[PDB]
Amino acid sequence: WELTILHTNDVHSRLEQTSEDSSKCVDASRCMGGVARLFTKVQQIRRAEPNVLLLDAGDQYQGTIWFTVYKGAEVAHFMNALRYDAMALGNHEFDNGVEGLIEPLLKEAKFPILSANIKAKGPLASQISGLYLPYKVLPVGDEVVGIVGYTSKETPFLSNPGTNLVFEDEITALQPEVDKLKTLNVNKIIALGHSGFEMDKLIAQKVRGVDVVVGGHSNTFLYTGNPPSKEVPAGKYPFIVTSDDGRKVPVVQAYAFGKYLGYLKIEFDERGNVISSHGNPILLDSSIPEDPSIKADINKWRIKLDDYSTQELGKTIVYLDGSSQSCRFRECNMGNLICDAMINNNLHVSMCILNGGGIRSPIDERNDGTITWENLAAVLPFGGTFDLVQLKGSTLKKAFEHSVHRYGQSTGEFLQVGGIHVVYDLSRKPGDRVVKLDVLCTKCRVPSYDPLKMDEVYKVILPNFLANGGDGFQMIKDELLRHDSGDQDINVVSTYISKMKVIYPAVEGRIKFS
Amino acid sequence: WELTILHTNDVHSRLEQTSEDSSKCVDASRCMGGVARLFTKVQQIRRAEPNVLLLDAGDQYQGTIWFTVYKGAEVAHFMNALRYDAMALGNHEFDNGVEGLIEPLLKEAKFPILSANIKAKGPLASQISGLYLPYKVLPVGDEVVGIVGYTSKETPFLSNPGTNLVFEDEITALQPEVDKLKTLNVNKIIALGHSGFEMDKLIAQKVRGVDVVVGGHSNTFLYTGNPPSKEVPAGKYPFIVTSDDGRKVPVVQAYAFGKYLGYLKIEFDERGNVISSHGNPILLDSSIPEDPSIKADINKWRIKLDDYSTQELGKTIVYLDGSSQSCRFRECNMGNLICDAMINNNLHVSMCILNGGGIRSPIDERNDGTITWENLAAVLPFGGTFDLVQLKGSTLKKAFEHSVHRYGQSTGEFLQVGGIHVVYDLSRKPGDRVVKLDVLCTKCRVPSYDPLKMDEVYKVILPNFLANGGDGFQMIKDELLRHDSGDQDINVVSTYISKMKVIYPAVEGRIKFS
Ligand SMILES: C[C@H](Nc1cc(Cl)nc2c1cnn2[C@@H]1O[C@H](COP(=O)(O)CP(=O)(O)O)[C@@H](O)[C@H]1O)c1ccc(F)cc1
Ligand SMILES: C[C@H](Nc1cc(Cl)nc2c1cnn2[C@@H]1O[C@H](COP(=O)(O)CP(=O)(O)O)[C@@H](O)[C@H]1O)c1ccc(F)cc1
Ligand SMILES: [Ca+2]
Ligand SMILES: [Ca+2]
Ligand SMILES: [Zn+2]
Ligand SMILES: [Zn+2]
Ligand SMILES: [Zn+2]
Ligand SMILES: [Zn+2]
Repeated sequence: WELTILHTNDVHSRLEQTSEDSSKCVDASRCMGGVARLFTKVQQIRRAEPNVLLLDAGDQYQGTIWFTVYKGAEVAHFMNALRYDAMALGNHEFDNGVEGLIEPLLKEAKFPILSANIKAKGPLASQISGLYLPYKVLPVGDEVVGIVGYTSKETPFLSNPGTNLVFEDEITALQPEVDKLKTLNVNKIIALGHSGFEMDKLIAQKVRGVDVVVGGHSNTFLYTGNPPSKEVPAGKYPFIVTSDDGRKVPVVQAYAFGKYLGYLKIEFDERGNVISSHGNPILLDSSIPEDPSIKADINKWRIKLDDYSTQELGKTIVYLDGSSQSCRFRECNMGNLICDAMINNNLHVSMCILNGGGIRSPIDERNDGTITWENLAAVLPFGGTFDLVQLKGSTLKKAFEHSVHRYGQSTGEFLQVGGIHVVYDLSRKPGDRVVKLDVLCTKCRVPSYDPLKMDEVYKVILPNFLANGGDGFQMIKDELLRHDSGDQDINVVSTYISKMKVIYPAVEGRIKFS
Repeated sequence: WELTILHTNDVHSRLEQTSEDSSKCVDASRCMGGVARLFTKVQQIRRAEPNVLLLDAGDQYQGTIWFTVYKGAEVAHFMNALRYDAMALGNHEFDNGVEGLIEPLLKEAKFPILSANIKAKGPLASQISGLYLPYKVLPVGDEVVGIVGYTSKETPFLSNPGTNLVFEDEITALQPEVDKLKTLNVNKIIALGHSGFEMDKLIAQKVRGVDVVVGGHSNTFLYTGNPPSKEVPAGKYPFIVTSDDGRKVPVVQAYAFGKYLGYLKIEFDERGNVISSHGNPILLDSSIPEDPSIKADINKWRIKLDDYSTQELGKTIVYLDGSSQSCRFRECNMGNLICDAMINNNLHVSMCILNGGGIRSPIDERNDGTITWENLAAVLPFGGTFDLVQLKGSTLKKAFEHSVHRYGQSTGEFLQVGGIHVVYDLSRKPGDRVVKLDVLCTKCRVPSYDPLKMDEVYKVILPNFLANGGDGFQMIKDELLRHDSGDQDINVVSTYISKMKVIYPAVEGRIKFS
């Protein structure tokens, strides 16, 4: 018995087709993804194969002006039009609190929404009961397939789930659910969740009875053969994990932003044992036509959003590189721009720090340089604030050591800077990688760069996320000796662009490698 | 017979008292120089000593809004009110052409104006004849003192004297004039001129019959004992030169901007032999009251100039360091500001170069940060343009080698930069001091810094002065493969400040030393 798993993850409000970098579609002929193109490819596989499952591994919420305006009603609507079979809860599903998950998605979806490790407590327990499930048994032709859900335990440190939700360890919470399915004679079991590739592999290893792991969160790209685009594979597709009980468990993910549609074909026997598995993510490029019916509906919903592109806030003559392969690895000019908007809005305060992972999209300069509220909404979607903090030289030094402590894994904590010249030597031990740290003086008439002093105290502009110890920056949370709340992150960057009129941020050497 | 020489040089339109850096007087209680304070000290010496000469060694023209508006009529007026005895022609006396020297100064001055090495030719010869003199014999009590003038041969490469004026070698032109004075039994001879301290010393050495050299042009500060201000002495006051014929010849200069009044007391015998000489420049600080009559007249002339301070073009929250001790020696933030105003006005063009000597004044931030047309007029008084040029990598490399070829002598050619990261190793041979030269790419979507290539061609924004080979930049003149004239230098910097509203240029590491 053959099963075709079609899967998406970390779509992040990219309901419309995008450029290859996942920012707004400028050159339509080379545009990718979007739900209309996705609907065409799904329909094609559904005609060709009898046993198909369309699954989402979370983080449909947050990313573009679609979520800013419709707040998830678009997620429920277009995921229903595409006829998704199940969806696991992601951390961005809690960005608008539990209320913002319950009303526009949980109550509106025509498919089960899953998470076995999210437990409700207090006054919320009665309210959210039944709206999401730990598992769902789905009929697939003449057979039955069990789907178990999970969500990152990191969700309270990344989102706004509130005080009445407990995030248990995935493996601990999944084993009694899979055991329960085995007792009901459900011999075909999919773990569908949002915890990242490292967790996906451990679930595949330790959770007895799991046949396949369909994951997300870490935007992992997997491929067998020669990849079709810019994305570099982190492993073969599917990634094989040998479970503690000796089974070959396929582990899958399909990058992010709806650029690819994951496609895994599984061969099961009568007892639900995985005989074989093969496939690859399918690049949703312009070679696949967008569905005309879906595009017509997308275009109807577009009318309300056209108000966030009406006004040209300013222009860029440079590509604004806000991509994760740049901003989580090195100095990126989008990071320089935002840190310059931060320092300018507060002018003394000479220094700025900014987690690269907080930068959610690039902006393309080819559309006559035009920067709109919509272009900016994709770069900064969280609605955070840029705060003023006072830090010891030693604290700021520990933050920069933390910035590169696990360098190479595309992690969010890598800092973008303003009024700071940092030099890292990656060849050294984590916690001893900063080889130079020069800072811009405030207590001077002519601002110039001087070596940071451990026994000195500096005023840093940073997002509230970092001021509250986000991205594992516990030293900032624990050691800050002053914290003032500032202006809204999007309004800070918008006013600066308006004042500058024409912008051209460069990669200047604020961050260097030895 | 005792003679007191009171001398000024390179006053540069600083008719009003200034701050200690020579920019506009903000804090009146610690303000210096100006003609009113100078008049008080001169009057004091004139009461104390019977044989006094008040001399000017040139460059009264150019420097502040006083010259911009009155075009030299203020020079003639206040130099007459101070009762100057003689003045040697400087190169800035030719900034407004020969017409701009003849009409507001030559025809209006109540004292001889001298230069023995400036020779008139063509249609101008008949026009300028007698308006300036090669020498002047002046009665000083019961004795007679001969004063010979000279001007820098560099004047045609620094100013606008035109095609009908020949600048001969000073020593060649001075010897027949001094010889002529010796035949008329003038045994006391002063050489008063504008060629710089190195030339002043050679005239003292080689021109037989010269008793004293009163110079200018190089803003040389000389002192005996402990100096009273920021100015570092380049030698003792007077500087003694032993002439080829064995005489001890005192050589004097009194810095610039009317901050100091040079004071040299000479002891002559009956045959005009210099027995002894002593003195020092007198710091014209607030301890010397300004003359009330002169200040009243200065205040009358001020009314017309108050129109150039009426409008606040923008604000600075940083001291704008446009001083020669910074801009001719290292990266200065005034240079960064002007190079940023240049790149911004032309936006691809990523690179800017700017001779430090072209920056004529700092701007102080303490007057509520206020930048006016008057503040800017002192920084950029020449009315030049910022031009676009196309240069080979090899040409730009030779220009940067030329920038530091004679480093240490406060020379004008030291370049301020935009979109360029240069590293100099001064320990190396002149012409091989550039150890790193990184440039900002134009042919890229994300501008970043890359090592300059000799076989590449770049678009540089620079003042017309450098495009025409000024400051010995013959390689730019001879090798530029494109030259387009740009916008007026003051209007470029003014528009940028207006657009930015609040400015804070830093010393960023654009220029470094190894
Ligand atoms: C509480 C949260 N605050 C944030 C602010 C900022 Cl400035 N950055 C953030 C977060 C959260 N994550 N991040 C970065 O995103 C990275 C993770 O991104 P990914 O690897 O792509 C995997 P996900 O798609 O689940 O974020 C972190 O490492 C962080 O660098 C927030 C608040 C309000 C909202 F409406 C939405 C979210
Ligand atoms: C033809 C001249 N162009 C100039 C433009 C610029 Cl951008 N800079 C310049 C000059 C001349 N000199 N300089 C710098 O001044 C330095 C010399 O200054 P000082 O040592 O102080 C001794 P002086 O007071 O006689 O200038 C030179 O080395 C140069 O760096 C010009 C044109 C129009 C005018 F209304 C006035 C002058
Ligand atoms: Ca099974
Ligand atoms: Ca003599
Ligand atoms: Zn995600
Ligand atoms: Zn996630
Ligand atoms: Zn001068
Ligand atoms: Zn001069």
